[PDB]
Amino acid sequence: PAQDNSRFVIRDRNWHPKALTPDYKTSIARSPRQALVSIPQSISETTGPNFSHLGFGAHDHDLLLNFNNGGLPIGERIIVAGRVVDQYGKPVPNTLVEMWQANAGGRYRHKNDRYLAPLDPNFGGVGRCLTDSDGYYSFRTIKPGPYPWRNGPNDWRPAHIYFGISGPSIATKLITQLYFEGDPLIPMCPIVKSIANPEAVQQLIAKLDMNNANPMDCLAYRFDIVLRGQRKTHFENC
Amino acid sequence: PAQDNSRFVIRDRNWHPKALTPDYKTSIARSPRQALVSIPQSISETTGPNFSHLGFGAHDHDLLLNFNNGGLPIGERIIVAGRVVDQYGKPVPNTLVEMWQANAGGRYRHKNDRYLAPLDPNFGGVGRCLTDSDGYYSFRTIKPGPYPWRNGPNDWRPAHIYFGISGPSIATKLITQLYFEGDPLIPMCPIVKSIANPEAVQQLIAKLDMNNANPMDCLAYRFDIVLRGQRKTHFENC
Amino acid sequence: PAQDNSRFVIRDRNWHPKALTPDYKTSIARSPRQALVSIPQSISETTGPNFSHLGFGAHDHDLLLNFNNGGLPIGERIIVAGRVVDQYGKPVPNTLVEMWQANAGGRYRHKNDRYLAPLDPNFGGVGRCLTDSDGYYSFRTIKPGPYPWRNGPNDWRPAHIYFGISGPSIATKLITQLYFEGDPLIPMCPIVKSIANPEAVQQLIAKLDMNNANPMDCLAYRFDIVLRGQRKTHFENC
Amino acid sequence: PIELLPETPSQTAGPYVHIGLALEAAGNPTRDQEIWNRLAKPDAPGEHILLLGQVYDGNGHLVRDSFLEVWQADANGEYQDAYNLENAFNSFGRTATTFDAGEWTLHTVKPGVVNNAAGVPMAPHINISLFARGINIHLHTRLYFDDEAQANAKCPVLNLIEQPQRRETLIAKRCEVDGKTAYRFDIRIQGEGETVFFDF
Amino acid sequence: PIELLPETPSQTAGPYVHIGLALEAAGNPTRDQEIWNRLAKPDAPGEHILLLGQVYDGNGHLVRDSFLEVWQADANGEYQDAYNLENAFNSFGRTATTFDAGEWTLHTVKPGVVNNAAGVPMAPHINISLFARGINIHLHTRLYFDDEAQANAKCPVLNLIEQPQRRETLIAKRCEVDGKTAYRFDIRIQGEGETVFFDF
Amino acid sequence: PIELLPETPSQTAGPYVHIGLALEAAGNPTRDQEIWNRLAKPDAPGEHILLLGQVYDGNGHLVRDSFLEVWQADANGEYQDAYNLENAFNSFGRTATTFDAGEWTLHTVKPGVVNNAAGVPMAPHINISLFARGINIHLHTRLYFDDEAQANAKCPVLNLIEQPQRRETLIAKRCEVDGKTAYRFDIRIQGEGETVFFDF
Amino acid sequence: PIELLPETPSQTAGPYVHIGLALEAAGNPTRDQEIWNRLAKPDAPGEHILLLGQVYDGNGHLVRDSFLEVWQADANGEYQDAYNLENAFNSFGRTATTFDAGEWTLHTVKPGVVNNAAGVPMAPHINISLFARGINIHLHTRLYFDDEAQANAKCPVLNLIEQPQRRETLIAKRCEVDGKTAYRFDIRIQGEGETVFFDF
Ligand SMILES: [Cl-]
Ligand SMILES: [Fe+3]
Ligand SMILES: [Fe+3]
Ligand SMILES: [Fe+3]
Ligand SMILES: [Fe+3]
Repeated sequence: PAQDNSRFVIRDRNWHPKALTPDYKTSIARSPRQALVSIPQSISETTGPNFSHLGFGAHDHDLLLNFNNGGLPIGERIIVAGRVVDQYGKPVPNTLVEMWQANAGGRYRHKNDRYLAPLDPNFGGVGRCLTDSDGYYSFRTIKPGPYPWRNGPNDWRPAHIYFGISGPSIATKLITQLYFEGDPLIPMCPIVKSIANPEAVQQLIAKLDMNNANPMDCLAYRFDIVLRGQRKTHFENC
Repeated sequence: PAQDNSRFVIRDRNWHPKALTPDYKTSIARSPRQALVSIPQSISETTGPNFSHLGFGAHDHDLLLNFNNGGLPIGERIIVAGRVVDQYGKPVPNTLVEMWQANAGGRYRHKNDRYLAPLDPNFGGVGRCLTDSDGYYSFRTIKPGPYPWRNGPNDWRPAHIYFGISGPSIATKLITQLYFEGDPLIPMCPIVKSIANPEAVQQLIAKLDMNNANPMDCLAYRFDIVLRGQRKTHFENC
Repeated sequence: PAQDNSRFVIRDRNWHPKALTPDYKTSIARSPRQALVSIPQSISETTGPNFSHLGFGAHDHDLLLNFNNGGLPIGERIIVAGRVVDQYGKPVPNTLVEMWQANAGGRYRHKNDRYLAPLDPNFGGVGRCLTDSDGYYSFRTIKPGPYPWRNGPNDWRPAHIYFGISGPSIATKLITQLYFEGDPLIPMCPIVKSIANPEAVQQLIAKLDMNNANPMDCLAYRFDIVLRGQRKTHFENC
Repeated sequence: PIELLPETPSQTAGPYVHIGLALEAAGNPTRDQEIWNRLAKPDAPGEHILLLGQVYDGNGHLVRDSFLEVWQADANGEYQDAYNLENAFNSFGRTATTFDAGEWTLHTVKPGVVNNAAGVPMAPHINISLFARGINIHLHTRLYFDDEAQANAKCPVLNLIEQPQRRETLIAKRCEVDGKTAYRFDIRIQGEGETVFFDF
Repeated sequence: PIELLPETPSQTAGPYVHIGLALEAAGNPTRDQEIWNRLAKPDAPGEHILLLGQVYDGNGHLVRDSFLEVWQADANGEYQDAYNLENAFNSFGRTATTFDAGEWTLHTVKPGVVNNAAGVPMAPHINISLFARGINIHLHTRLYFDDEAQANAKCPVLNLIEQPQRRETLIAKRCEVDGKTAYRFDIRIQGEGETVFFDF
Repeated sequence: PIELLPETPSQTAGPYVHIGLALEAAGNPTRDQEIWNRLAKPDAPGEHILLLGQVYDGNGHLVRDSFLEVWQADANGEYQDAYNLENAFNSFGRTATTFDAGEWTLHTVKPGVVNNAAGVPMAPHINISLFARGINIHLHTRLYFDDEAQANAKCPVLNLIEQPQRRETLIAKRCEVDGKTAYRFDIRIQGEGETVFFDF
Repeated sequence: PIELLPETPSQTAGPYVHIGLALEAAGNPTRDQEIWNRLAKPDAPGEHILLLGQVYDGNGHLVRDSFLEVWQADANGEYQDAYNLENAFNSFGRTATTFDAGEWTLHTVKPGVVNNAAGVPMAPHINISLFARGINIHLHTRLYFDDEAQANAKCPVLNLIEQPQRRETLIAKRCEVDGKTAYRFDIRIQGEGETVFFDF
């Protein structure tokens, strides 16, 4: 079974977005009004699932092939790759990275999305990957389009891909959104701006990575992910 | 008896900390949600107690001797001294300055403090002094230690001494906290940060004062306190 | 037995303090007036003791428990931790780090210290640790207080802990003093100022390390130590 | 514009305020003279009364660590500022709520009427300043009395509160504690029935 | 002070979280292996229980787009991190609220007692992380059991919640559903009855 | 040019060095194992000798707070680096001068000859590092023996000292302490007869 | 930290200090009242003594341009600050070394015992400040008496001088000059026998 042998650097909740960020209208009614209650790390918080033996399909990381209905999806072919490390710079190997996104026109494959940009019959927008022994992941996909949403009267999400990362414990688990280098919608977005610190916003922006591109084939973007620093316990209960 | 013969400069409540400072968690439920109601100064507000006739004990200002149980307290011997003036620079003589603090390890002599840093059998942590005819006060004490508190999961108060000052009226009365020059915990503290203006924070930092030290004996820190400016009434009821 | 298989980068004796630093009065009569004589590295200088087989006690690195006379010491509970590397950035594993200090009030447990700040019956002020396989050490202690000394008529040492580090050879062995981030006494101290280069002084200042603290328990400071760079011999006697 | 020296900024009095300002309430030994909650010796002129109350946060929960300072006229409408434990009456006092005693008390006399600066009578009142953990700058209020309805309705300070409903939060309720005249003044810092707080 | 690399900042999981993390709940095709809401197969040791709940916003309205992750000890009080769909028991699972099904469900066993880092037993609990559109960083809570009153009273985690009335928000209510033991654990993100959320 | 990480700068060991590095000399309780001044057990090979000396400042006054570390070959010219209190011989040791004992002592064997890096024999020597209050960076020297005159005259290290008169400062004088073979090595930090100090 | 106005920096008194501060010694006309070297008139209480000395530089050569100021208690151990040429005793005086007279003299009484700030008696002493060309800031010393050996041994000021051999530099030597009690106090600014100088 799992053991309590590590501790994780406390989160900076002024680096992350706060709960109540009223320009993002849905946060107004979905933000707790009482303070969070701090509790000490125990085995409950410092352990979590290891997905090394979850059985992945051959195309689970390849969105150009994992919704194949007779053709390739339309849109900008890209590799999205990066490394998962902790705050001490230690790689996080054999960790679950899940991702999902809209298609090239900003349309999601969900019944609730009624945006008039059409679905792509060869695109589903869902991927997963276990990081390798050195902490690296990669997906192949098409670059998602921006799309409008019912926040302010002319609000548009920048192109983005959702990421979920498990990491070593339930204390490290994170969901975030990846944005794309140069996108002029980024500074305008009330969801991006839920993050108060401009330097934190920069950490969510994937950089064009020509070095990792397949010439005559696909471009590539790099998105590294940093999870809470993990250390050994020291001088506890003595 | 007291008379109404003066007026006090209105407080700048953007210089003081605001009521609701949610990073300091206890403030969330203990801050009024209605606006303060402004009222004009009358005799009720422009008078207050004078403590010239309160009987002080010989050691009331000397925390190295006022809790004597067989020895000296352990810790950094310091004088804390300064001047109380108003905003016009006028000294505030014969005014009550009260102070209290934790011991060298950050432990308070109160039943509710269960921090594992031990009590000091020769330290109580309480002092009082009436300013002299020129507005000056002084205490002798040990430098308090920082200590952890149940705010965020790894929050620590910088070393501090609480001060209460009466001044000429109930309109001038103030409680604040003195912090110490160079303490790296100051910029991190949500209670310090209840004060929005960085310059206001600097007014709470006592400076090392070598000129006032007793060589081979104790260091000294200087903490000057500024109360609301007092003026005569003019052109009222005409 | 030991062999001569390495060479050590020559010391920069303008980075270290010079011998004669007259503001530090004792140095005047204890500094050689003749030049040091340079000699080439031989087995005598490039070897030294390794302490892997020295028997350490369970509490040798824990000053909160290694002088236990019925209670905990009074004062600021801290971890002091860091890494020993050489100038090439290589960790120095299995190396002896020794440390000693005054108590929370600046009083040393030695007959010659007659400062009026009291001894702490539960504090001895001595520790030792062998670096781990990655070069890391750690101690648990209380933060020492500053104290006056008979140099100039009002001179005070900043809070400090003495460190001795063996390293791979007698050529690398070093004693230094660790000071604490933000201490306003540091720029005033003639012993600190024996070091001419301000950047060299900064290398002796331990940084507050919240990431390594035990919440609700003890703070932490980080002090990394750099020993002379070690290289293989090359092109000698040919 | 003319800018004076800035006032020293306020900070919370914190959870251990009692060790410095309410020694007996802190369960610690007292000094020879302490500033506390008995404003009137039994021989003081006027109607001797007990004041008591509880302090609530925005969740309706008791504040069990508050510290209160009061300032009131004597029965003759005089502010007695020369503080002295030997005085028949002191216009100033202190009280607290604690883990053991969640309800503060003060022993005093009913204050006489004083005029505002324009010469208009104010209804009988006690000026109160409230300090506690979670309170960054102390809160000012006034305690008026429910058996002074005529005076209260004409008070130039009460009439600065725009809503009649909010004026009611400042009116203490006459009752009896162990058969003696008392007035209860509960304070609600936040939310439903929030007590009026002043700036001056 | 020492500043490490900053953590990647959180963002909301958004309205379509189910397409990526709850495929069946999204009404979309599943892959061969999915992480879902059956932590225990029929044969697993321990007391088999159904858990269910609804999630409410600050206006008391149902949240129909939530995603929940749970982490719990086995019946013997041991966390099982080796996630495998062949296991009779996994300590981790996922569930969701959707437009078609506003009430999430989990099929599990009651967790055994686990000690805190100081060696003090915690009452039986399930760790929960809550994600949804409008939630910028996920909310942590614990589900405890109303038939563990004695253990709950002594839980060192529950006892860090200052107010008794707030501790009650973490206690799931036992019932029967089709003759099988069940507990309801409703979550109120904001306002009256607001669920306690943790930081660690 | 290539600039590496700078070395941590030295500071004086200070007046209380003994509390950290010479516990018995400090008059404080010792730990189970201490690094001290008896390099050789009685069964160690070679000629057993006492070394002793006093340390003088530039005014000719005793240094009564010095701390010395020594490093020498065993009698077979081998450096024994695996420090262990159970060893017959340790190449490393420590000694001190104190207020009570102004003269340091070391119990060892006469070191055998070792070659320099060019293969040239060095005369028998003990490497010494001297620490104290007033000494900002420790001083390196070597102790050679007056009964090894032929070897000393050919030592490639001694021959790097330009003046014969200064070479003499490194030659310890054979004597007898309580009838046993000893060598005295006095150190003069500054001035007349200043001891040669090395850099390497 | 707190930084006050800096003190005006010292400079050397230069070669012509006597024209401004020792007019008679300068060979120049005096004013009606001068501050000079007769601290005691014949009738003053106490033991009348002549003090004399020479001042030497670091090459052992006479300093023939020195200016000295002295401050001492009366025979009863009290400092007399009200300087007046009509007084039988003044605690302050001046003297000098010149080209014509290389040996300074003072006519005074032996000072009484004065306690330090801790209440510990200091041995009889005269405070001296020494000025001259080449001296950038004046040198402070004390003249004690060789016939006060018991008091000197216990003086808390003398005992701050670490070395016994340096304490001897402050002890003036009793003699007779024309049948009158005298003491010689020579000062050596630098080198062998260098006089102890104080900072306070
Ligand atoms: Cl790498
Ligand atoms: Fe506080
Ligand atoms: Fe979204
Ligand atoms: Fe030192
Ligand atoms: Fe000149």
